[PDB]
Amino acid sequence: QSALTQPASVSGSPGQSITISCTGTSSDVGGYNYVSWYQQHPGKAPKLMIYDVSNRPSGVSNRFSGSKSGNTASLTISGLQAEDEADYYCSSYTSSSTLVVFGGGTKLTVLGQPKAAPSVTLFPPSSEELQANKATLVCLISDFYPGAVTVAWKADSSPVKAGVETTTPSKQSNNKYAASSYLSLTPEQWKSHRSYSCQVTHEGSTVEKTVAPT
Amino acid sequence: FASVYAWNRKRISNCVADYSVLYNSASFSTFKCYGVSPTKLNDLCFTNVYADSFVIRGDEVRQIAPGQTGKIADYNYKLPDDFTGCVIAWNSNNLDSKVGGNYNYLYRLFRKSNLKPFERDISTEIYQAGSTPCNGVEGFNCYFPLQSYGFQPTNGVGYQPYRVVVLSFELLHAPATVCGPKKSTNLVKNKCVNFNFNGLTGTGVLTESNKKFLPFQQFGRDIADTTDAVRDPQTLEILDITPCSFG
Amino acid sequence: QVQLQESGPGLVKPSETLSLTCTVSGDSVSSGSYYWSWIRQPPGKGLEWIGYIYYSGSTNYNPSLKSRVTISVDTSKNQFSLKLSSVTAADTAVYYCARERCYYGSGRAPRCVWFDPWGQGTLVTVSSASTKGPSVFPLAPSSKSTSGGTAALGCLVKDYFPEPVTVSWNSGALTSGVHTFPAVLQSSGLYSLSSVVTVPSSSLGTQTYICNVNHKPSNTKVDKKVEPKS
Repeated sequence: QSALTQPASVSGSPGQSITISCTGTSSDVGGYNYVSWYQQHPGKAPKLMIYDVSNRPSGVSNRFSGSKSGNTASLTISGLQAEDEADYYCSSYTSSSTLVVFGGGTKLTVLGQPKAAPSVTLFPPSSEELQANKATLVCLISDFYPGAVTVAWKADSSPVKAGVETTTPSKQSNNKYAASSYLSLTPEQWKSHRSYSCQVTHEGSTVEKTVAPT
Repeated sequence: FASVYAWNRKRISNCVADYSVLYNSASFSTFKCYGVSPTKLNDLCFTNVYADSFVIRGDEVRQIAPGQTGKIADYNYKLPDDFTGCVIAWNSNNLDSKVGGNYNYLYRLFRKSNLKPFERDISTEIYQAGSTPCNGVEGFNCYFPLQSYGFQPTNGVGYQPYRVVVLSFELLHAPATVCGPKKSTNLVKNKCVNFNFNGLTGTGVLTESNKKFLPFQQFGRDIADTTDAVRDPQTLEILDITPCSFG
Repeated sequence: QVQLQESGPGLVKPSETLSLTCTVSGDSVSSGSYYWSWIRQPPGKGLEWIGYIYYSGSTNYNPSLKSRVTISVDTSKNQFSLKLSSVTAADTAVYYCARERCYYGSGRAPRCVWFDPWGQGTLVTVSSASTKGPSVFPLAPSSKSTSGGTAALGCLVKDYFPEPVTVSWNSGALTSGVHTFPAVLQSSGLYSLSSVVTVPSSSLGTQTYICNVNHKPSNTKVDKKVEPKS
């Protein structure tokens, strides 16, 4: 059995109120007085803020509160902030065998922000790598809050589509995104073409940077 | 048996106690005597014997002894530091452990202060570890004070249940009480013999009498006060006591 | 307060028996009052529970993972550890250790809830791609990276399998502008990443900027200095 965290994803506007439900099976999960909630930042251990069914431990924000109704458990917030984008899980003490059950996770998003500009930075293969009989171009993208970036790579005049790897966008602390791409080259091809470039397109807009061998 | 946190307390009283059937029964895994070595029990008399009974783990039988520490001796059952009795213990895996776990045998694991010897505490108040008051509800630093051995038949020794009985001989200031049993033999006659009639120790020839005591008198005396007749306790017949020959 | 830390990693192969070990600090193990547990989480998926040990030696396990996992206690170094045998490819997960509160039952096992302080979580993977050490290059600060008051320099650490790898700047000194980007998984099967930091353009070579590369599944530790291009 598994107390389906009601909905998977969740949208929210910064400031007002979000309520997350958590339904499950019968009184072995709902009709008890033992439920808890956990907040896990992306890349960190989770952290409780609600226990028993509605108790705040020693030092948390007062926006966090929950309640119980029948076979569903509720968790609500009373004013949103930009630092509250995380996942959220439910706990519960059954009687079956799995002792304790866990939620499936809800994604809280803070819809509302100004289109940022993808800061781009490009690096050519360093000297030791040239001596190492290889070459790699490094294209870094950062701070571009709406995450639909894409990238294209350029030799002196033409596009290239071989030897490039592209990270999926990853969320930073400031809740905008970052990405990276790598270009594989033999140093003889590095000096073959007089210059390369990395271009990034984002909401129609485009910014490109360029580097030439020495 | 009885739990470990509410042990029982039977007050054995005036009787004939035979600690030999105990001492040699070979069924006991632990038989330690402290005030008095075991073989001399069937030769002494006290005022009261108390017997306490309970059930613990296998490797907590070493805390039932004078001057120990641990979850059991601290606050479940404390033995004074000049104990006198004996401690007996035997394994009972087949009786007390049941598949799925026997959760009826509890013990106390939190208390404000260690017990006084032979003190008992069956309360069930929510213990308060931290400074925050508890108000009768559980939570962090507010713990229920009783836990339960979940005994199961496939437990390694030292986790199987042992039953324990602690005999404590005490001697207040009464006139007497329970003691061991005294053997005996057959009574012979017409031979200079060394006799003991429930306390009367003497020597001489014993002979069938023809006097008649009153039915509460044990032995008869002469003028100049020497025992010259007795009554046999078992058959209740009067026998004269003549000295054996000297000259 | 209390803290928890896990140890005993390594690119475990298939059909082995791995062993993690959680150590505690700030609270004794054999004190009663808390039940030490283990929770795994496969990546991009929800949590699931594994087991717990009490200070006596009483154990419990998940019935889906039953007959496969044993967890045990050391009271000498205040630590507890699991061992999961016959490992398949599905156990590539992040493994936390935490303690539980575990309220008192009523003649029928003890119920537990909420938990408390979660370990640190050490990603443990299971494959047959062996392991490899990282190759490091310094990406020099350049005028093509320079703009006005600041210029960026960094370190490229590439071609390693054993996912958890770390690069610090100046033994952990610089926290301004230091950003390590998510590692990328190439077609070769090995990871690669690059960590970059911006620093005033007046300070191109002036101060120390040495990236400290540490690879924990292996034992690689190398410091590389980044200087402007020749």
